Amino acid sequence: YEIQRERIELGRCIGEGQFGDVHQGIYMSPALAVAIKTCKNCTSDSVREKFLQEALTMRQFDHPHIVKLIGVITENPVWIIMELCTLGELRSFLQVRKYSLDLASLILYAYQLSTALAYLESKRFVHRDIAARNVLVSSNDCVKLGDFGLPIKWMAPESINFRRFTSASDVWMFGVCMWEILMHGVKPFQGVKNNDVIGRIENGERLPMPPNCPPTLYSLMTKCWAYDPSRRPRFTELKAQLSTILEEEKAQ
Ligand SMILES: Cc1ccc(-n2nc(C(C)(C)C)cc2NC(=O)Nc2ccc(-c3cccnc3)cc2)cc1
Repeated sequence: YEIQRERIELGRCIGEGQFGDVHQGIYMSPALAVAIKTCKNCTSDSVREKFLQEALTMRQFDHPHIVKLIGVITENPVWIIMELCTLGELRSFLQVRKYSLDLASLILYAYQLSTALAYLESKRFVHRDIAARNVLVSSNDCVKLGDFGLPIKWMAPESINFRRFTSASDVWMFGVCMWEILMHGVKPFQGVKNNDVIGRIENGERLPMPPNCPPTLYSLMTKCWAYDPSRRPRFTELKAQLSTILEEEKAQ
């Protein structure tokens, strides 16, 4: 896990994080383009602990659609080395590339995320924050699930009401994330108060069917939004049905 500083060449700043700047760079073991998370106040054991907790958590996972931890440099200045997702945040990608993106690409992103989530569920790991803002774009045909973070408008009723986060609450959030992708990065319940969401969910109200979303895909989203968590499908079901929906779109 520990990387020698020499094997890392530091490039341009690609944005800011909670503890410091995020830079892009290259790592040689062949030759990989990487993301480098820095930490300004990591001389403080307290700040170093919180900063390096990200590496501790990410180490256990290995999936093609989950952001990969390359390693860590624990000597000061402490850095976290991540796999680089060059096309950045999914929300901006979808907004910018809206008229360059076909339905088949949007379903591909939803499918790839369901495979990432089926893997997390296979490990008995609950993400707790599934939203398009936590997805990065590696390439035009490739998205990765991460965690860069209350998101009431994405949350299952039991998470709102009782702070209950389970595999079933993850499925609810995934349905909202799927709606965001097909809405090209448009946020759910726009111009609606976080207190007005709770009331609408209880009454039976759900996010409307996105324009040009196949009705089969929308039927899948509504299954994720079953009020009763025990009636929600699991990610193995979602992965299989998204695969079928993807082939129906690829075979026009
Ligand atoms: C406390 C804590 C916080 C986050 C995580 N955490 N957990 C995950 C899952 C495996 C559950 C999806 C991913 C991350 N971190 C992350 O996604 N980090 C990350 C940050 C930046 C980039 C990045 C930024 C810009 C360009 N390329 C990559 C990639 C991954 C674990 C613990």
